Amino acid sequence: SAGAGAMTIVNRIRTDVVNVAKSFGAEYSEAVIDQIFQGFGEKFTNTGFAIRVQNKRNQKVDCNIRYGEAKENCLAWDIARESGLLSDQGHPVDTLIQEMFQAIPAIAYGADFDINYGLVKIWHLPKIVPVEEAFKIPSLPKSVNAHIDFFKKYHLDALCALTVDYRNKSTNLYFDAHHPEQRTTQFYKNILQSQQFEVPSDEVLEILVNCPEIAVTFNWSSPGIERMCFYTAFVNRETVPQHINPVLKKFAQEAPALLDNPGFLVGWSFGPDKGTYIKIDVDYHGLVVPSFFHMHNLPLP
Ligand SMILES: CC(C)=CCSP(=O)(O)OP(=O)(O)O
Repeated sequence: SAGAGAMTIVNRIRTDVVNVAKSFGAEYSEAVIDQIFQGFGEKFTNTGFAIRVQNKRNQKVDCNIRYGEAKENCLAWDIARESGLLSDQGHPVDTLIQEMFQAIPAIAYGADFDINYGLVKIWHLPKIVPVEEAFKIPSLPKSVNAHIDFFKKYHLDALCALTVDYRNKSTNLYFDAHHPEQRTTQFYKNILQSQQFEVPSDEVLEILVNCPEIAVTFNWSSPGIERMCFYTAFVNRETVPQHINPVLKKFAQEAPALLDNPGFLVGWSFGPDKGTYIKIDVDYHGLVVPSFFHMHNLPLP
């Protein structure tokens, strides 16, 4: 029963994470997994936890695990620091999450882990605030401020989260996609073509019009948007658009959850052409999807 029968919730989680990774051919490191769970296993059992797979072009599927909780302080940072998961790089990322929590009150935070790497991100979730609140933050890439006109033009006025990617050396600003123009396929064409990104099929455009959340990625090495992502939730296995892509089908049908019918969150990423790929998270305990609708002032579907 090393991995079966009666077991703690945390051990069930670990076993499920490894099974997913093996099934999708994701790489992982046993030492990294152990290191993550020593620090964070208890959080994973009691809060909004998700397992993600994503399929970047010309590489293996990546398997991530992640959680969030409604605490005002960035509890992940002290945990990751003591676990040895978060070393200073001599870089703006090093102080960025601390600056985010200083500059804007959080109502929640989270952390994200690639099981082949360690801690990849920490999230800051304020209440929805004007995007200009982010310009207070010292270490934000200069590109962010430079996109003020872009944000206004595409109704990216309502900031709903921030993140720091320690691995990629980037930061995402997340927006509440409230504006009725964001219910039209033309919006998505236009925002993508504004950055010279790949425009997806009409089929996919028709899915994007339900997107409540738009992420925009910025970095310190270039003046432009690195990639953007449109997030859409589905309240059960069957409603995921399994026909769009085999990873969506397989994950929807096979992803483990401790709850008997989980929902999913799908991110549709686009970049130059790479940055164009799909991310899918299983709502392992069933907390994440309701919370996603609630945070965007949407009734649950
Ligand atoms: C759970 C929600 C609504 C957003 C999470 S941010 P993310 O993991 O998709 O960020 P990246 O893929 O690292 O850009």
